Amino acid sequence: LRSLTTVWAEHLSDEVKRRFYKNWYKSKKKAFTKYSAKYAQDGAGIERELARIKKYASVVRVLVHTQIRKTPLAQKKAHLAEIQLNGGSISEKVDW
Amino acid sequence: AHFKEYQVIGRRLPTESVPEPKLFRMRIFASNEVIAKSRYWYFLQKLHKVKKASGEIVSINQINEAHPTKVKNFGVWVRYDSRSGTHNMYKEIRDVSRVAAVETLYQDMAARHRARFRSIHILKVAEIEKTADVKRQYVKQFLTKDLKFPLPHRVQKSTKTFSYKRPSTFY
Amino acid sequence: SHRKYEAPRHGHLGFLPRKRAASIRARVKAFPKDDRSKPVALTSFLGYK
Amino acid sequence: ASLPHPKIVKKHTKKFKRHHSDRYHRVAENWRKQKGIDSVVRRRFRGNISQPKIGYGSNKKTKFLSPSGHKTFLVANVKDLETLTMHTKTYAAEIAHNISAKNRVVILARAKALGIKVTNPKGRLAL
Amino acid sequence: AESHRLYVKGKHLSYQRSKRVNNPNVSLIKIEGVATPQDAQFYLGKRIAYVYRASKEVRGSKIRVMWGKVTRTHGNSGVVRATFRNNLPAKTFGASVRIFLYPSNI
Amino acid sequence: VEPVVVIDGKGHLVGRLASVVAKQLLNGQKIVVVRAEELNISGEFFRNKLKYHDFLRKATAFNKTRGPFHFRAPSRIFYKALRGMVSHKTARGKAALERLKVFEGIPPPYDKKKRVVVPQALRVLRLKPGRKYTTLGKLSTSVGWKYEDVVAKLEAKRKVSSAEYYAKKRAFTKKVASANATAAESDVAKQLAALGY
Amino acid sequence: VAYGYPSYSTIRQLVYKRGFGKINKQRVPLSDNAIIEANLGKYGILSIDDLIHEIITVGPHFKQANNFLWPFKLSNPSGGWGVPRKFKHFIQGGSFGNREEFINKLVKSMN
RNA sequence: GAAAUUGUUGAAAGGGAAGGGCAUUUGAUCAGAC
RNA sequence: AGAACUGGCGAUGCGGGAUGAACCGAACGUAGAGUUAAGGUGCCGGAAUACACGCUCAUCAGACACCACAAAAGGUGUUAG
RNA sequence: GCCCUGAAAAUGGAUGGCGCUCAAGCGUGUUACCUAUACUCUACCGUCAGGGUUGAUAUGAUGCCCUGACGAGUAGGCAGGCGUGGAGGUCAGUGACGAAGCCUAGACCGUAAGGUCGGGUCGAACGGCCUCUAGUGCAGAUCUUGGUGGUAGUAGCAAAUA
RNA sequence: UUUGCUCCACACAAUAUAGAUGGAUACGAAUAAGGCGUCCUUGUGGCGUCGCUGAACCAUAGCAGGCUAGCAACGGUGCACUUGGCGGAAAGGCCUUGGGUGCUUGCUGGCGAAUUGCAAUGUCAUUUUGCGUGGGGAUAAAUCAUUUGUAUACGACUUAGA
Repeated sequence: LRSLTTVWAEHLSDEVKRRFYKNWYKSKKKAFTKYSAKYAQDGAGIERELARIKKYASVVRVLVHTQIRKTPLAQKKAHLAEIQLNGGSISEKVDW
Repeated sequence: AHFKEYQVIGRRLPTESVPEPKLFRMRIFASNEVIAKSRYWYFLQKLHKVKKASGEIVSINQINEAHPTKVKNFGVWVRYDSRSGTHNMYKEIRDVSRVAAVETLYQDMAARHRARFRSIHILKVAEIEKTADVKRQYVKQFLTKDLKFPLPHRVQKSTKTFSYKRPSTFY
Repeated sequence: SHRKYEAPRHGHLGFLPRKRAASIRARVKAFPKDDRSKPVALTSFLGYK
Repeated sequence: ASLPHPKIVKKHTKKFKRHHSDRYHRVAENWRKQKGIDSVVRRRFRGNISQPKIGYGSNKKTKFLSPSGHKTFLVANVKDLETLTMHTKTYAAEIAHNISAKNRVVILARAKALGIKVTNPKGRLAL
Repeated sequence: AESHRLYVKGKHLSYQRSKRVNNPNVSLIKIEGVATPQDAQFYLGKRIAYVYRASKEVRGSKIRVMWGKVTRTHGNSGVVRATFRNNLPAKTFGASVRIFLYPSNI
Repeated sequence: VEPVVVIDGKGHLVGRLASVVAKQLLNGQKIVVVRAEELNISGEFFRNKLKYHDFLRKATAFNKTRGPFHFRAPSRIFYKALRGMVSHKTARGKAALERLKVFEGIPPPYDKKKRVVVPQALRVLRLKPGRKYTTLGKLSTSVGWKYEDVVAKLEAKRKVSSAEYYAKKRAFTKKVASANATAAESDVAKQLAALGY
Repeated sequence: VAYGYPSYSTIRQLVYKRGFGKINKQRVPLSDNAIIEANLGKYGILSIDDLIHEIITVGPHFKQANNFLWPFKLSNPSGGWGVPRKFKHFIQGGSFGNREEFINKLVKSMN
């Protein structure tokens, strides 16, 4: 199996984008800033890569990050992982 | 090698007491002249009180058979040595000439009983003049009326190493 | 010469090597098999001991 | 401008070096034949160095001839140089290493007067 | 036209050799379209060139040539022997060489 | 006479193909082998499965990682045979193996390029009829290959699009063949036929 | 050894190409009739063709004539030895022994 | 004011030694001859 | 372990037997050309995936003297007597 | 006859390997082809042998030349040469305008022992040739004396209260 | 950080070549059977033909391929644009609409070539990198140090800090 493509959400919180940094205190924080411009269009950009996962990609997984701020842990840096969807009709896996 | 049939005639050396010896003759299948003379001395010493030094060869004449085109069926008797004993045998070879029949026999013995040239005696080679006088099945098979058969699964030999279409074995 | 007495070996050879993990979060190397008849659902979750 | 000579063949151009001169420092590269009982060099096992022998002896018509075709004769003064006067096409003079700077000028000027080739007309030149 | 080739394609196989000893003085050449010693007899004595490039200009070019010729056949399958003025490097086993048509007997 | 030769490996003997290909690389020819999963080995499937298991028990006793590697892919099984017919430990031998690519199925661009066969390694010409043979795809699966189903799926798709290409090709070559027949029996064609064309 | 009965063509070619006379314990190419003349003229032998005559027809002076002829240095046969293994008898598929006329073919390939 | 041994600069090679032989490519350098 | 005759190794490389003091071929100045020995010719590896007649399928096949092993006894396996 | 049963040993593994099944296996036959320091021819080197040539000029008659054959080698024998310290003779030899020594992937000669040259450094002696003489040539002797490495910035520098 | 980075066009250099010298020219399946053409009642159908090698097919004439004229057809090809699809196994390529432009050896003419001297690869390919222009595009992190202990011999790991 090989990851054909990844489609991300328009808005990412701070605690999740801290995962992509070694020094968060030194940053313009520059995280998915040019990716957010992929949204703000009516139907142009995101739907193609979503349809790419529809036409191909017999396996669909979902990227989730923990709400580590709710726990008493002093980390502040969330944990990101893929959880595979095991529903049906991979097209509606992408829709879900 | 490829065999030739020679007749070899030899005799004991003449002497004052007994001149005009008996001039024994024997037919030999051999590759060349020197072997034909040798095999004559080999076999003659097995019958008579004679050897190469105590006798002479008078003549050698290669025998090539009358009809190199007519297909025969030969009955052949031999005497050969196995790893454990000496055994007699009788077979047929169906082919075009007498020498090619012997050339088949030597390969045939070498293939079935691992009998090399040294351990084989060819007793006599005769034509089976009458059909239905054949007693072995592998040569009796080809004597049927209007014999015909195909050659399925023909394999062409390619000159180039690469062929641009899958070969077909129709024939 | 053989061991005078038998004993099972110490430890399991399928958990080799006893090296440090590559990360603090262990990776899921197998997800449950999929039958495309049930509704869409996650198969795992993340929590803290 | 030497006397005509055939094509000069050497039959061997590598310098024969003693075994393991490449291996140990204390072993010089001056040739020494191996006298050891086990030696693979002495027994001529394949893949090893060759040893000097009379088969590599040069042709006598070309022996001692430099590529220019003259035989080297060492001269230390003018008197030595003049003994080659009738032998310019076979001998080229070569000034000895210890001849002083002012003496080499005298020999070189004399050599060109007599048409005698000099093999090293470059030593001890003030320029 | 598209084609300007006046030489027959060929490959440098190896040196003359036993299984443990080789002779770098003789090179083995395969000629395309030649499969018998009978056919290979036509190219005996032809001039063989090995053309290669280099980063240094020497006398007005960056292409150097190792000239040779075909001496005799080798084996039953149309391979021929060749000798060059300088022995071929042996880094060029499987490299391509040009078998020219001169000298000609046609 | 060819820059790159792509071989249809289906119906070939693995050892004779390995020998023919090994010579090609040592002579400077670039080779690509596709559809390794359909290669054949002479001998009943049980015989070839035991041979791999006897091969599978040879490993370095004190560290299995530095031991012999038992590659399970059909492409890798063919590669092992070819590596033994080449001096892979020298610089020239390493250069030869760079001129080789072995594939499972027919992947991209080689999917739109001509495939050849090597008749002296072909099974229908080499083996006597009735002799039992093994298929590398089946043998590889029994010893640990994981992608028999993946390759079969991708070849079902590939052959469908390939048949679509050929159906159009036959229609066009009929149209050209009709034109040549009409253009035949012309004075230009008569002179061509006189010269053998 | 391999030996047989040689014909005129074989012997004539040998002396013409590889015939040397023992001249004062020195191996001398014949290359002239006077060389044979000054050395075998006692017995009536005056030429290279006469010397071949005393060989093929074994004459009263064959012993001296043959002795004068230096032993012939031949090369290997041009077409090969004809057999895979030499050191069996000619009757046994090998090379050594009496090959009664086949020595002519063998020597000519050597000559 | 040698060698072993060492530093610096320059050049080159290096997938479990290195060193050697035959042959040549390449790079550097060079004598002769005109 | 001990002798007889001869040939060898010791004292000797070279081609071949993968590998080896003793086997086979052949004994050696430095080179060039040609031809061979013993051994070989799918690929490693120079050289015919030559030609011809047969035999063998082995759920431990077989694959070249010295030499690097296998016996008695058995088999409607298959072939020829 | 081939094949199979008989047929059990210890690290993983050996028709040399890959691999080979109307073979690339076994028996057999016929051709082609490959290649040894072997065989034929040629060149060149040396050794041995047999010969020619004092004739005037030109000096090596132990010289020049012609012909043929031959060439492995431990221990060992013999012969011809290279190098070192010193001595007799000679080059009316080299040299403070740079002797000797030392360094030099620069050149030349010799099969080699070695010899010669160029460049740098240096500062006071040294060679060619004919002979004489010996405390005359080193890779080793757990050789002798001196010197220097890897080990290696390593073992370590922790008993006796701070 | 004194004008840095990336992409596009040519401008010149350097660099290197496991080795262009017309085209890697696309069903699948069987081989004791198939490919193609045609017909019908669409089949495991009937009829006809083909193989017996790619020795094929295509391309292929012109200063290493020049400069001009006409004729016949409205085709062939290259090039930069443009319309619409298809292809995710490593898709990175395949097909297609329209217009423009160059050539066309489909046929018939005119001019040029010399001297590289009798051969000398007689230089026409693509790899990477650099320096220049002019035209767009965008304005980060990591490590050390401090810090935590879900870690720890030291490295390493995991946290935090405008």
